Amino acid sequence: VYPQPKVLTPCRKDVLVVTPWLAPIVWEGTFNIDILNEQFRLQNTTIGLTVFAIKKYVAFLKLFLETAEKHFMVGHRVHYYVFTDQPAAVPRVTLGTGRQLSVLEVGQDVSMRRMEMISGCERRFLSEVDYLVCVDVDMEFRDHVGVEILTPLFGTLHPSFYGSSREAFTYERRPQSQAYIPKDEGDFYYMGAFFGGSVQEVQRLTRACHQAMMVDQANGIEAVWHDESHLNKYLLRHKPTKVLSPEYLWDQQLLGWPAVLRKLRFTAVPK
Amino acid sequence: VYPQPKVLTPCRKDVLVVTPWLAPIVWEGTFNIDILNEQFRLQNTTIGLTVFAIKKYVAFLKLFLETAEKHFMVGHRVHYYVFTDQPAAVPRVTLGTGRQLSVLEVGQDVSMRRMEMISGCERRFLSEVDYLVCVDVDMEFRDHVGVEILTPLFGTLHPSFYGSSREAFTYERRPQSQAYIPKDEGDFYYMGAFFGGSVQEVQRLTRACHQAMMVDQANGIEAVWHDESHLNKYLLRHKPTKVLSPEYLWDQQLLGWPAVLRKLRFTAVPK
Ligand SMILES: O=c1ccn([C@@H]2O[C@H](COP(=O)(O)OP(=O)(O)O)[C@@H](O)[C@H]2O)c(=O)[nH]1
Ligand SMILES: O=c1ccn([C@@H]2O[C@H](COP(=O)(O)OP(=O)(O)O)[C@@H](O)[C@H]2O)c(=O)[nH]1
Ligand SMILES: OC[C@H]1O[C@@H](O)[C@H](O)[C@@H](O)[C@H]1O
Ligand SMILES: OC[C@H]1O[C@@H](O)[C@H](O)[C@@H](O)[C@H]1O
Ligand SMILES: [Mn+2]
Ligand SMILES: [Mn+2]
Repeated sequence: VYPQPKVLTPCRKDVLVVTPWLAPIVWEGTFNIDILNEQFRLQNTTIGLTVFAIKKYVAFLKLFLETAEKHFMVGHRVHYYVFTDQPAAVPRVTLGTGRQLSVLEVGQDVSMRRMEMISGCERRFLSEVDYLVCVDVDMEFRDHVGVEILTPLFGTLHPSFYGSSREAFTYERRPQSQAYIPKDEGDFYYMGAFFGGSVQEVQRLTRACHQAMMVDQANGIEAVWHDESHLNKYLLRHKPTKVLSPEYLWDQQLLGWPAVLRKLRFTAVPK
Repeated sequence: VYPQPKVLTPCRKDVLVVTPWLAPIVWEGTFNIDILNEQFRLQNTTIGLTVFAIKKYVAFLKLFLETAEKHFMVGHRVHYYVFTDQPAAVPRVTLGTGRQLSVLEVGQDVSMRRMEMISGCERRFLSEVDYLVCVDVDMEFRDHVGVEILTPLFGTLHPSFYGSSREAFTYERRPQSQAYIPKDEGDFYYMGAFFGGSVQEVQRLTRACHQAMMVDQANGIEAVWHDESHLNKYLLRHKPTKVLSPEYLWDQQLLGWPAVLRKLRFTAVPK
């Protein structure tokens, strides 16, 4: 038994909860997590979480993993993939049942080469997980981040730009660049710090983005916000099937806690 | 170029536009059809439309097909499947390009055996269409019914019950019946006159419903609203990925034209 949804009473009247191509925009009050959890557990869903911790960024892993254990996909199977140049620096964090961590040793370019890196690993991710979630490491989970986000392809609204008009969006504006988006085009401005989807869709996106960055390199141009520019051009042409609200990528220090955010789920750590 | 969606201005504030399991509820103002049409045309989508016209109900086919040609999936590939006991009575209606009609000659039970009938035809539908849409024939299209409805599995809100509480829903209430739903369970009350989805999901539903009706027959009980009872129990246990609003199944004679319905798309013909 759960509350009956009533078609003439919306739960959120303050925010857009569906995109114009009928992809849910994920806000607190839009979902009944008990239903979603059942649906995903019936498929024995496994969620992969990829995070890069190169050089000094290994310092962010303890809090990132500790808070993931508290809030990320709790109850579901989780496989953390930690890409690092320092395998011995990965903290040994105690994990809940059904949860595992692998350390993958790896060699503008650090942020940029993630797309490349997410796409060798190609067959390993396909056999091991159902979905892949790709996040920044300099973050902490503060509240529930669960199977509501899962879908073939998702992006996340950039917290600086969700109330803005498209002309303000910092898309790549040089036609020279594979990331180019004209001033009168564009749905949203997505942040590169949180995207994902099915393994197939994430491999497609990361391959596409990597292919497009190489083309730009071979043309002597670097998109303005780098991987995030290409991510935005990809998601314009291949629209995500869910969009996460800024509950899922916030910075309380810079932006506070507005009323429209009922929960602050995944937030920046000061650096 | 199209209007930018703005996350802090919802287009519909009056109605629920997403279910609690994050399936869009399809209302005018929720979708940009230009985006959707492009997405579906890139896949060369073919939509099958099944309709039964047995005995006197052949009289409803001319208006049904004529108005489908005006409003149903215009621009997309369409294959009408007309199940009838009178093949010579099917009117010869002129069709738009990319649209074809097949006549399938067939033998409470007429409405009920549709599930059976939709599921022989099994391999024929799989090769011929991407989606199947299953409707009543005693209807007319009055406005756009297009690719916004398409998804793996959909049902449609019954126009008598979209403002009601679940205790009022005329679900099967006898535990004896495969269609049984307890008084404190249930999301919506779906009408049997308009459902569909991918061919795989529709074959699964129709097979399930047929299997459940047989079990009831072998137990001496007939669910209260017959196929619609079983459809409602199926959709409770296997939640649809889109829900159509009552714009998609209405009766102006009985129910008028309320403000909450911006368009009346598919309506009952007086009989
Ligand atoms: O020296 C570095 C710089 C970046 N990163 C990774 O690349 C991500 C994006 O960079 P950063 O968080 O610095 O970008 P910002 O959020 O400030 O724009 C980081 O979270 C890390 O996962 C890293 O591991 N080592
Ligand atoms: O003699 C009949 C009775 C029913 N039907 C089909 O079964 C559907 C459902 O029946 P009906 O429309 O009578 O049900 P209602 O909408 O009144 O409940 C009809 O649209 C027809 O497609 C038919 O073809 N011949
Ligand atoms: O491109 C706009 C920029 O927004 C900043 O607020 C953010 O720190 C950058 O990483 C980039 O996303
Ligand atoms: O079960 C409730 C009933 O609602 C009636 O209004 C409709 O005519 C019936 O076909 C059935 O759907
Ligand atoms: Mn960061
Ligand atoms: Mn009817």
